[PDB]
Parts: sequence; C-alpha cells; structure tokens
Amino acid sequence: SMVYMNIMMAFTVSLVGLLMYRSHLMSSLLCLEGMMLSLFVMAALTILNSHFTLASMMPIILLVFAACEAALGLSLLVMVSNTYGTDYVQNLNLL
Amino acid sequence: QKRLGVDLDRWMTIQSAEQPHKIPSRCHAFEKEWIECAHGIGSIRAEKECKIEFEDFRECLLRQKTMKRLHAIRRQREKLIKEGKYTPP
Amino acid sequence: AERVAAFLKNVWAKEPVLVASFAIAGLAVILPTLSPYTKYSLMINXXXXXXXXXXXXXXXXXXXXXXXXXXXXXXXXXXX
Amino acid sequence: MLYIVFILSVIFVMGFVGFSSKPSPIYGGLGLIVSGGVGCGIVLNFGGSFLGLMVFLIYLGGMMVVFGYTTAMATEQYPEIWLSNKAVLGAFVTGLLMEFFMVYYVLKDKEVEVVFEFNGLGDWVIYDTGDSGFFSEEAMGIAALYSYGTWLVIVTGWSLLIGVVVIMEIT
Amino acid sequence: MWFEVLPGIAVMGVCLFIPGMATARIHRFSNGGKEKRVAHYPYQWYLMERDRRVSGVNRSYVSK
Amino acid sequence: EYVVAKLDDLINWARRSSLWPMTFGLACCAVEMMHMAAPRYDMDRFGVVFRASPRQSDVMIVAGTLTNKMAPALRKVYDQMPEPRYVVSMGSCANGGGYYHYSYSVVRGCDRIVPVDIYVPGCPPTAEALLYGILQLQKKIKREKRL
Amino acid sequence: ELLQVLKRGLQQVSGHGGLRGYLRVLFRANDVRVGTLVGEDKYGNKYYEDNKQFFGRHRWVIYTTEMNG
Amino acid sequence: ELPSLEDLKVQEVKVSSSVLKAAAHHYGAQCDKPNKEFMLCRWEEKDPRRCLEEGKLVNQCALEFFRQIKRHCAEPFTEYWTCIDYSGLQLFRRCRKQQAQFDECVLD
Amino acid sequence: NLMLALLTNFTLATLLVIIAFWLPQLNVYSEKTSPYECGFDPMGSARLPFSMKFFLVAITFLLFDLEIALLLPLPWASQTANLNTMLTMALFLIILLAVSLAYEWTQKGLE
Amino acid sequence: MINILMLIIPILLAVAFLTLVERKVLGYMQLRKGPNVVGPYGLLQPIADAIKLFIKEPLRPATSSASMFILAPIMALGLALTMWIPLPMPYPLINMNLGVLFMLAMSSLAVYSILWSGWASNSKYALIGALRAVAQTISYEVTLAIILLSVLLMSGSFTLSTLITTQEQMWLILPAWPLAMMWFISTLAETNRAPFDLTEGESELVSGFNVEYAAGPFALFFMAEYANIIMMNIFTAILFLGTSHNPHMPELYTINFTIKSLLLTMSFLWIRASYPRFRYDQLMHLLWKNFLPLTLALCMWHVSLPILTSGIP
Amino acid sequence: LQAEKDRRVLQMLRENLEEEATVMKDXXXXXXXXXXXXXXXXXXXXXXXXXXXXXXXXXXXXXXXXXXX
Ligand SMILES: NC(=O)c1ccc[n+]([C@@H]2O[C@H](COP(=O)([O-])OP(=O)(O)OC[C@H]3O[C@@H](n4cnc5c(N)ncnc54)[C@H](OP(=O)(O)O)[C@@H]3O)[C@@H](O)[C@H]2O)c1
Ligand code: SF4
Repeated sequence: SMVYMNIMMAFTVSLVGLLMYRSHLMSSLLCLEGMMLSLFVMAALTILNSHFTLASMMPIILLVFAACEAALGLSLLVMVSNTYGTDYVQNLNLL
Repeated sequence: QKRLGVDLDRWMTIQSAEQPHKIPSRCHAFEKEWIECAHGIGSIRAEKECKIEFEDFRECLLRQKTMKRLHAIRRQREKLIKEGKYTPP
Repeated sequence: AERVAAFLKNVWAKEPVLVASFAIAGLAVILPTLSPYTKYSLMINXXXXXXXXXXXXXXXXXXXXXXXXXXXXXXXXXXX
Repeated sequence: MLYIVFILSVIFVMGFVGFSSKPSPIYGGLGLIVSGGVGCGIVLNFGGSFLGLMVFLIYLGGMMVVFGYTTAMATEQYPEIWLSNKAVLGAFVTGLLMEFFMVYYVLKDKEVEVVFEFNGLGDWVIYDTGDSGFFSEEAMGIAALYSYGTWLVIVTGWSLLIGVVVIMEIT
Repeated sequence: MWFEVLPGIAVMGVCLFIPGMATARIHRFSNGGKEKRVAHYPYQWYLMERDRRVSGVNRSYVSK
Repeated sequence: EYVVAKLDDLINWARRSSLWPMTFGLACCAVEMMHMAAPRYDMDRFGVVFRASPRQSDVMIVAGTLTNKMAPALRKVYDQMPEPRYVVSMGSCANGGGYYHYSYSVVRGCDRIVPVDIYVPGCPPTAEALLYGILQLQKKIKREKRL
Repeated sequence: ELLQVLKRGLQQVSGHGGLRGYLRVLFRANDVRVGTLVGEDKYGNKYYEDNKQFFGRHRWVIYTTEMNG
Repeated sequence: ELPSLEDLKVQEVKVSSSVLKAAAHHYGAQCDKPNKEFMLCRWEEKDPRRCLEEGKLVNQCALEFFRQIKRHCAEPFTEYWTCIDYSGLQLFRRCRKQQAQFDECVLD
Repeated sequence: NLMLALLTNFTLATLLVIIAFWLPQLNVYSEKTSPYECGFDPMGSARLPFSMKFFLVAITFLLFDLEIALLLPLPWASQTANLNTMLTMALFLIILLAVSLAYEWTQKGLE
Repeated sequence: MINILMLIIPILLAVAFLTLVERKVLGYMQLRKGPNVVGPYGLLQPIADAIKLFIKEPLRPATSSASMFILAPIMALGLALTMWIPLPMPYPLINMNLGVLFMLAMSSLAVYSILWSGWASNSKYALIGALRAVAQTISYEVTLAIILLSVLLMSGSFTLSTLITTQEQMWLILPAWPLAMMWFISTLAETNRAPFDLTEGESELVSGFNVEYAAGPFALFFMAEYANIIMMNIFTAILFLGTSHNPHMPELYTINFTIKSLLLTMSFLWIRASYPRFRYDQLMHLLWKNFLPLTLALCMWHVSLPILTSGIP
Repeated sequence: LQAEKDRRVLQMLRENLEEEATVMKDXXXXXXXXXXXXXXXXXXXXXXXXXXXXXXXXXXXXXXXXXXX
C-alpha cells in the first residue's frame, strides 16, 4: 500500500545478494538471514493491520525456522575450511 | 491436500475461525461472506458468481479502493493554495 | 538393591549436580497429575473474563436472570 | 514529522545495500545491527512489543555466532572496505539510486512504482487500525499460544532436536 | 577502620539517590496531582485521550 | 589573565592527583616496584593505580637492567605512551648499570634509548626512597602552556 | 561499645586545634591523630610521638610550612 | 452511504472527567436494563445507525446515576475520587481504607 | 517519547568523544604501533584465520536461542487457554532440549 | 524532557564515585589504604580522572580501522546508559509495554562494544582478547533468559512495574532459592569487574577493549563497563528484592531501595578480590555442562507450580 | 463504548461537509453509496478516513504504542 513498497524494495536487493558471489562464502549466510529478516517484517505488518491473533503465532514459528537453515549452513562452512584452507566460491573442484 | 486427515484435526489455518481468546478479526465482516459464497464447489471453480464479494474483500486488506479516493481529496486541498480555503477543525 | 540404591550413590560421588537435574524435573511431571488441586486453577482461568459480556435474547430459558445480584447461571464462589 | 515508520524504512533499505554490494561480514555484519535494530522500530510502531523485540533477541545473538566466523575460517586476509574497491563501490552507487531516487517521486503526488499498486501519501492511513479491543488488546497482545496449533509445537520441537544431532555428524 | 570506608558509601547515598527522587518530584510541575498515568494497553490509553478531550482542552490529565 | 593561569594549574592538578605506572618486570628493581603495591609503603590510590597496557598509562617506570635485546622493545613502548608522558628510571641499572656498565650487552643509563625526567639511585630501591619517585614527579609538574 | 567509639572521634577533633585546626589536619594532612609531642625542632617541625596504634609507627610527626624559602 | 443527522443523539452527552467512571463499579448493578438492551441490539445488528435510539436512553440514564450521588453522600464520594487519581491505576489497591467510608453512606 | 529518550542519551555520549578528540593535540609522530600491549614488531602481520576449538559450542547457541524465544510465551500466554491441554505441550519443548543436551554429552568437542 | 538529563549526569557521577569503592572496599579486603591524599578521604580523585583522561590524553590507533573503533565507545555508552530508561524504580521513564524484554535485548547489544574493539586494530593481537570475550558471554546468554522465565512465570508478566507489587509480604529469594544463587554468576555474563568475569582484565592475557583503545576511548569504556555492574545490582534488587511499595510516600521507597542495591554493589567487588579467573575452557564447563541441566530442571519445576496451585496474573 | 461511536459519527459529518465544499465545479465525486459495493454491513474503519486535516490531532490518535503516555 505504502509502507510495504519500501520493505519489498529491501527484499529485491537481498535477492540479488543471494545470487551474487564474490571471493568468500560468508556473504550468502548473511543474506540468508537478511532475506528472512525482510520476510519477517512483511509478515508482521500484514497480520497486525488486518488483525488475526491466531495467525500472529505463525511468524514466531517462521523466525525459529529462519535460523534453522542458517545454523546448518554456517556449520557446513566449518568443514570446508578443514578440507581446504579458506572458504572460497572461487575454489571448487566438481564439474 | 493429496492425503487428508481423518478424526484428528490440525486446522486453525483459514481466516475467521475460533479465536485465540475472544478477539475478532479486523476484516471479519468480509471474511464471513467469502466462506458463505465459496462453500459450494461450483462457485470458485466458476469464479463468476462470487466476483462481487471477492472485490469487496480486496477493499478490506489492501485498502486500495479507499487509498485512491483519499489521495484525490488530499491533492485538491494542496492544489487550492491562497484561493478557496476552509478549516472547520 | 541392584540399581535403586547401589547406582544412586555413584551419581552423588562423581558429578553430584546430575542428581538434582533428574529429581526436580522428574517431580515436575508426576505432581500435576496426582495432586487434587490442579483442577481448581483451570476453573478461575475460565471464570476471568477478558472480553465484554454478551446479551442473548430470552425465550423460555432456565438459569438466566438480570444483571442485578441474583442466582443465575452459576457465578464463581470458589474460595471467597 | 507526521511520518514515523516511513523515515525508518529508508534506514532499513540503507543497511540492505551492504549485502548485494559485498562489504565483508564485518561492515556487512553492521547491517544486521543498524537496519535490523531500526527494523524492530517498524514492527514496534505498528504494535506488539513482544514480536518487535523478538527480532533483537536472535538477530543479535545469532550474529555473535556469525562474528565467531568473521575472525575465523575464511575472511581473515584483508578487511576489504566498501569505499575502496571499484567493483564494490559501483554496486553501492547504483544501489543508492534504487532507494534515494524513489523517495524523490514520493514528495508531491503518488510515487511511481514497478508494481501495479500506487504508493500515494498515507500519513494517517499508515496505521490503518481502529481501537476496537481494550481489555487484552492487540492481535499481537496475545500472539504466541500453545493451544489451537498443537501440531506446530511438536514439529518445532522435532526440528530443534534434528539439528543438534545432525551437526554432530557433519563435524 | 570504617571511618574512611563510610564516606565512600555516603557519597553513593547522594548520587544514586537522585534518579529515584528526580523522577517522582518532577510530577508536581508536569501534572496536576503528582502522578504520571500508566499506559500498557489501549484501554488505559483511551481513558487519557477522552480526559484531554473533555473540558481539559490543553491539559492531558486533569480532574473535573 | 588570572583565570587562564589557574586553569593551567588545574590541568596539572590531574597529574598531581593520579598517575598510572607500567609493570616493567625487567629485574630485581621490579620486585621493589611490587612493594609500592604492598600495604606498608603504599601509593595505591594515593596517586598510583597498577593496570599495565602502555596505551592507557601516564608514567612508565623502567625497573632494572636494559640490554641490546631490549633496546628496540622499550623504545616503541615509550612511543605507545600518550604524549604527556614521564619516565622514572629507578635503580643503578636504570642509571648506568648496577655493576655492568663496562659489559657487552647492557645499554648504559636508559637515556641512550629513552629520555628520563626523575632518577632514583637506589639498588635495592627502598620503598621509603621509592616514594619520592612519584611525589617529586608531582612536584616537578609546575607550569604548562603560557600562550 | 558503640557509644565509646563515637566519643573517641569527637575527643580527637576537640583536643587537636578546634574547628580551623581540624580542617588543617584533614585537607593538608592525610591521617588525623592526637597524642604526645616532642615539640623542639629546627625551622618549625611539630614531631609527635608516644602512640600505640600499630607496630613500626610513631604518630603523625607533620611537616612545617615554609622551612627555608 | 447515508450518515446520521447533524443534530446528533443525546443532548449534553458524557461525564466531564474520566477515572470517575472507573472508580464506581455500581453502574453495573443500577441502571442495567437500558444498557443491556443497547448491547443486545448492537451484537445482533452491527450497524451503529440502527441502534442509536437505544443508545440515547443509555446516556440519559447515565446523567440520572451521577445526580443521585451528588445529592446524598457527596463528601465520601469526592474523597474516594481524589484517592484514585492521586495514585496511578491501582483501581482498588491502597484505596481500600478510604473505600470503608464509601458504600456505607450509600447503604443508607 | 521513546525516540526522544534514546537519542538524547546517544547524542550526549558521542559529544563526549569530540571533547577528548579535539582538545589534546601537539604532535603525532610515527610512534604508534600495530600490536602494542607487550611490545616488539608484529610477527603475524594483518589477518590470519586462526579458527576452530569452539566451532561446535558456538553453533549450538544459534540453535538453542530459537527455543528459548519459543519458551517466552509461558508467563504471557497462560492466561486464557486451558492449562491441562497446555501442560502436555509446554513441558514438551523443555524435555526435548534436555534430550539434545544428553546427545551433547557423548563427545562434546575440543572445547 | 528533563528526566533523561537528570539520569545521565548524576549517573555518570555514580560511575565516577565507583572508582573510590573499586579501591577502598577492595583495598580493605586486601588490607591496604585506598583514597587518602587527594581529598578529605580521596573524594576529589574520582572527578580528577575526568580532567586527566579526556582533556590531556590524545591517542588514536596506528594501523587502526576506518570509521569503526571510535564507533565502539559510542556503542559502549549509548547502549549501556540507555538501560537506565526501562528501570521501574519508584517511577519509570516511559513504562514499557513489556519491561524485561528491553532489558535483555539491550544488554546483549551492549556486548558489541567489546566485539567491535576486536576490529579496532587490524593486527591479530587485539582480536584474541575479543574471541575470548565471545565465548565468555555467548554461553551465559542462554541461562540469563531461562532463569528470568522461571521468575517471570512465578510472578506477573514481563512488565517491570508488576514486579514491585508482587513482593508485598516476603522476598522472591526464598521461593527461588537455587535461582537466586544463579544470579550472582549469570549477572557476570557481561565484561565486569569480577572473578568469573570475561576477557577485559589483564592478569594472564592482554587487556581486551583497552589495548586497542587510547585513554579517551579507553576511558569511555570504563564509564560503560562499571555502569553495567550497578545495572545488574539494581536489576537483582527488583527481581529478588522488594520489601515494600508505598505509592503515597516515594521517600520511604527511595531510601529502602538504595540500601538493598548498595549491599549488592559491595558484593561484586567482594567477588573480584577473593577468587582467581575461571579460565576460557572451564567457564564453558561451569555452565552448559553442569549448570544448564540444573536451570532447566528448575524451569520445568516453575512451569508446574502455577498449575499445581493458582498463580496467574 | 458509546463514546467511541459518538465521536465516529461526528467525524463522518465533518467529512461530508468538506467533500461538498472542495468538489463543486469540474471533478466528479458523488460520495453516495461509498467505496464498498456491499452497503449492508458498513464498517466504520475510522483510522485512515478519520481526520483529513490538522497534524497535531492526527499524530496523537494514530500512535498509541509510540510515546505511550
Ligand atoms: N617550512 C619549512 O620547513 C622551512 C622552509 C624554508 C626555511 N625554513 C627555515 O628553517 C627554520 C625552521 O624552524 P621551525 O619552523 O621548524 O621552528 P619551530 O617549529 O617554529 O620551533 C621554534 C621554537 O622556538 C620557540 N620560539 C620561536 N620564536 C619565539 C618567540 N618569539 N617567543 C618565544 N618562543 C619562540 C618556539 O617555542 P614555543 O612553541 O614555546 O613558542 C618553538 O618551539 C625557520 O626558522 C625557517 O627560517 C623552514
Ligand atoms: S639496580 Fe640493583 S636492585 Fe635494581 S635491577 Fe639493578 S641490581 Fe637489581
């Protein structure tokens, strides 16, 4: 309507952020929590304006799962450095 | 659902249900109409009979029909500067 | 005793904080099912109104009166 | 002065540019504090202090874990400032043109948008909620509940059991 | 000796004493009746809004 | 005129009030430097608070023998100090070698590396005599900035 | 026990100097104590002694104002 | 849309000050018949335009309630009213000692 | 106002930095060094990974913090809903967290 | 608004006058005389440090970083002094919709002061004191929220105003007997002057958030780090202490509240002098391994209690 | 609850007089039937429509979580 357009514009920048890769792999895991942050604000405004009360529980569940993927991806980042030296998008073997 | 649940239910999904305590929805007046129109199979599949009630439902959450109306009033008040001004408040 | 008294004192000797983690948390599950007081707490929880009262149209109804102090419906009187 | 949320939403996108335009997870790490913390104010002004301050509890705590891998693993070579690199600054300078040039159309009349919906002004319409409820007020006032969504409690409890066991297998 | 220790405590009995009294005694000048109203939820907020509307005019909280 | 002259003494009163030493564990002099923290002869919050770190402190006390291996080390520590800084070379080693002096490794008098303002001559620097090293320091700070 | 402790502090201030004398032994002097004095010294030193207190202590002694120049 | 008349319902409406209404819960017991019928009208028919006529009787009885207290036992009512506004929003806490002076005069 | 309360504290804090920034000035020589604290030239120039040691314990916090946030309804939710239906569900989340920590006992890590 | 300005300037003086107590009480604990020469009892020395460290001391780091570093002492004070606002007191400055949520969120945000000081120096020497400060705080944030929840479910909601009214006859120390003992340890999550503490003091390692900082930023860190000690002492005196309320007379509350807090103010400096540091690895084993199963068992216990016997706000 | 509806009716009549004054000559605005096509329930929704002018009164009515006095 008005406030939604700004946070949708913040989503599009973070969308590019997940599709852009430069040197380190750490940027993606910031953008994974970044994109979930933008979705959380969008969920909070939609539910509260046209009141739900029952469905206001749903973004709290979403916020739990927001870091569920982020914790697993950040733990995968650990094992790549052990096999190599430093985590790099530039450094990959598979074809 | 590809496979539905029997006996045990895990609903509380659709709008205008049994409330958390007693507090009702802001769009509950328009929510009641959509359930009453689309309870039959030949309404949403046809998507012509419930066209009137869906457009009224679009007015509730987005407020886009009221947004363009209130935009015209606020523009005309700003356009009329130093000629024809009224301020009852 | 084989594990009731013989193994219990071994937990007290090495890492004694483990005894409290099982005993206190264990009693937290058993007590709310057997004790005859838990049903009273739910009664007051349902009795306390969050929303405003609703008026219904009366046409041959039992246990329904005016808003004034009279015997109607039930009305909470559980402990003062 | 009439606008409360709209000025905060500008600062919200401001921190988000430092993600597409990669500034390393320290300057890019700041975004989750700067735009994240102001992002709570967007939730708080609409209502519900619980869910508004819930963003503060995790996205700062979980960021410390991310910080535990900024001084670790990969990124410890050069700081890489977003004001130094030509490939990075070029994405930021085009990134600000996606935000600041949009606000130029907001002032006077409705703003031009890529989406079909018009933005308009909306100062008093920014809240778009009546008083209605008084005692135990707000939909967010009684938001989190174990009742009704009993199935949702089990699976959330499952997913937080899986991860602990799973990460142990990876490491 | 405690005759050296106690002036270190007495100096704290003045500076830390300020924020308690400064918040309470300022309610005399700000409001008529030495009280600031608690908001919490819209119910208590609405009572303040109608008070300022009903013949108080400029004042937020006023009796009669 | 009079307010300007008294304000300069007020800034100098802060250095007269408190000065934080550096824990230079350089020799036996450092053991008597620990006796400054010892209750019987104390400067603990009389005007001295031990905290270490060359970046925070105001006064550095060179407590013992310096060698050619230590000459590059101590020099940049003095450079890591904030610009209003005072050096107290305590002991005969700090003044030009206890014995030594004609030795191969020992740098003579600290003044070859870092300039010194207050000298303490005492080998086993008696805590009674050490107390001058801070009290005379405060007395030497008299006037700063005329124009 | 408590009454004698407060009386000991008041007697110490009353004995040495008075009102203006007590402030000179508080602002200029670090520790204030009253007892016996030797008296006779060059320039104008007070030199106090004969106090119990603690081991290796012989009263306030005190330094003179303007000793030589 | 068809809005209500410019003359409006209930002449000289509402009390002058808030908290005064919150201090007296006796408004629930006395004059309930006009209040409940307006409440029954409003839940069945959600429009304020239809049940404004019953709402006129609510405000008219509201003026009749306060005028009875102002005539008989006014001094214990004023002391109870100054007590509730002196504190924040305790409503019944701490002012229970001054509540003993009230109600007892009303019981006459 | 919450905005006026937070900004006045923040503006007073940053103003105190300016006082300590502009007043003390005389000379700035090539004297300041990279490592400091102990002295000598830095053997480890710029930045190097280091890493490890606490990699498992730090990750588990990110996983546990979400559950404590889901425990926050407890004092605020149990007011309108039925207690007997909640009792089975409220404890359920706390029980499973002890199960995950029981799996954390069998080889905790390098920490 | 005058109340905010009347809660920074007298509060900064309380952090200033803390320096007396930090070596007077700690001094007598070690049998040594503290402040004596400067003032009547050294009372002029705490205000002298403000003239000493800010006006004359000039340092800025060598290799440094860009805008960050000097951003960190702004983050130190501007997030720890804001903590005074949600405090219930006799009367709070803008009483929050939920009280303790703002207290827990801004305390974790105050940890960033020691975090951004790691990137203050680009050299690796400073960030070791920062990486140690991560784990010495990250683990203790788990229990800090859990032990709160067991107390909050026992009495009222998150609002700090209700926590004063709930203690009318007896303190909350007696029902929450093991939980009160936990809040002498869990309060020391932030880098505070203590035995448990974090990577801030010297002793073994280099001083964290001090070796990189000057005097002026470094002086601004102490005005924030010691400020958190008073903050935790007041917060314990709300959650566990109370004695009386009295809305009619604020004078009777203000004297009685300060004595309860001051007894706790001495208690942390009592801890600091008495015991050595717990080590980086073994502090992670005190909690998590040993204390986390204990706190959750008591959290399990405090869920059942309002259901067993009626206890709902 | 009546006091809420008393204010909302008075705000509606003020808006009706302002719409007739602004639109007279060229613009087409009927104001009848309103935005909703149902015109049977007629929701109040006085938050976006309530108070068309005056910034000081509108800011206080909209914000309740903000400031919170
Ligand atoms: N720009 C250049 O590098 C350049 C180029 C060409 C030629 N030169 C020549 O090389 C010389 C460089 O010297 P400099 O500029 O480096 O010296 P400087 O930094 O000005 O130092 C001179 C010192 O003498 C003192 N002083 C001078 N005049 C004084 C007075 N009237 N009253 C009191 N104190 C006084 C000052 O003390 P206070 O600070 O306490 O007053 C100051 O510390 C110049 O004389 C110039 O002729 C220089
Ligand atoms: S001067 Fe004497 S006491 Fe001091 S370091 Fe040299 S030998 Fe040791």
